[PDB]
Amino acid sequence: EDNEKLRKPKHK
Amino acid sequence: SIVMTQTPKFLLVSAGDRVTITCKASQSVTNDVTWYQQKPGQSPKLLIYYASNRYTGVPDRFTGSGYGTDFTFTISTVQAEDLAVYFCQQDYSSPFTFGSGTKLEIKRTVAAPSVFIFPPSDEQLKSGTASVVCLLNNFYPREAKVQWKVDNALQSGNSQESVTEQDSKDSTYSLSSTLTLSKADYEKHKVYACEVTHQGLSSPVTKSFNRGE
Amino acid sequence: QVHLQQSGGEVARPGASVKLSCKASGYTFTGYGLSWVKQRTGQGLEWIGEIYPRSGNTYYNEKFKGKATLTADKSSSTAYMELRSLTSEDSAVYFCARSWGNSSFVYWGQGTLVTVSAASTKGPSVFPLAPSSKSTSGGTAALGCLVKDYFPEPVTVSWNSGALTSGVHTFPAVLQSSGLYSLSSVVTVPSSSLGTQTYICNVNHKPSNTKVDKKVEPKS
Ligand SMILES: *[C@@H]1O[C@H](CO[C@@H]2O[C@@H](C)[C@@H](O)[C@@H](O)[C@@H]2O)[C@@H](O[C@@H]2O[C@H](CO)[C@@H](O)[C@H](O)[C@H]2NC(C)=O)[C@H](O)[C@H]1NC(C)=O
Repeated sequence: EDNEKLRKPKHK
Repeated sequence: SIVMTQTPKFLLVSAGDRVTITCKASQSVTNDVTWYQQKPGQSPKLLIYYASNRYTGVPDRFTGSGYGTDFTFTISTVQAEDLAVYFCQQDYSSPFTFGSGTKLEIKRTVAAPSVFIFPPSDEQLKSGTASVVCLLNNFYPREAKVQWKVDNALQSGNSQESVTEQDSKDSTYSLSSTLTLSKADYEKHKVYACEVTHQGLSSPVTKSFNRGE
Repeated sequence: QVHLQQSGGEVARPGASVKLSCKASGYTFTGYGLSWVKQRTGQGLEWIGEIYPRSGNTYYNEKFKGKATLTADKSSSTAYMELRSLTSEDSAVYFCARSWGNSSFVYWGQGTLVTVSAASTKGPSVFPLAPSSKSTSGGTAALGCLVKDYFPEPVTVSWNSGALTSGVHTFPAVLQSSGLYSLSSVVTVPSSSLGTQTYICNVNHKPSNTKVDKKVEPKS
């Protein structure tokens, strides 16, 4: 896994 | 998007002085603010993250603080090597946005330039052009007057100057002035001289050579 | 041991495209999001977009949609950004920066300078600035290399393959009337050492794939 799930809230 | 307003735009301080940079966000960004140091030529270097945490290996003199919209960055005692542009950045939401940057410059005691002159190389003369370089090394402050004389006639219109960034060790500047002539023009004269005026010199200095000698 | 190695500076024609590369080493490429950042020299930094090499998923700054396309190649651990329909406003330095945790730009590449121009690339001529009795001061001598007539920027200069750094000054380029650039790199050394020490400037102009060494000796 990568850190996309961690950083997803920053893109909303 | 979120706007980061960074102030001041420049600082001129002496080694050992304290400096504080401020960054204000257009809306709350909690604590997710990063501070970067960008030295000339280099990529930005992360110093402070989550508003107040030093990155690994960052000296103790760098701190940050803030939560919400107002954030500050502090260098407790500025060192010569801290010459750089510093940036704040909000990492709270996309698009991730930076401040406009603060240029930290150092003031120091007056230093006279050491002056050197270089004739054109024999290799360059083969190509039909002659570049004469006058070098002013490690002086302060930046202001300096360089004048070219060829057979004691003041030159206009055939030279270009370039000054370095401030030195990370001794806070000085260096400057070149390059006189460019065709080979034929170069061969028609004998004495090539650059005359340097600077606050650290008691009187103007001239460095000269004789073509061929 | 994270390292991001970006491709060299390039000229590219207006209206054309250019593809920049960012080769990653020292970590698992698919582990972390990777962004690209634009800097105009002396001005601010702008986030372009982010890609996650595990999935290929991309997120763009709205302003760069239709300008920039981010891709990645797992097999070579390389990230790419292609800029299309180039204009004068696309001339800038472009960085790649790698994420960590939820933080966006923790590890940075060295940057790639893009110059948008229809002019052809031209490698530099390198000439010695020889030490002589006219380049001595307080027992020191100065010497250097003149790096003349290249396009586009940048040129880099090392001395003795990177072993000589103390006292070096490499000047910012000047723009000549011809539209080509010129700079010099200089160093101050002991005047006592001119007969026994060797001083070689190493000039690299990546936009033309030109690498030149020049030994600088005192004038006979
Ligand atoms: C981005 O992450 C930081 C840090 O998160 C913590 O540390 C990580 C290593 C991981 O272990 C996480 O699970 C941790 O929560 C967040 O900062 C923290 O936020 C919490 C509240 O959410 C707060 O109680 C902590 O004090 C904060 N820690 C610090 C050092 O400031 C931050 O909120 C995250 N950003 C976003 C937008 O979610």
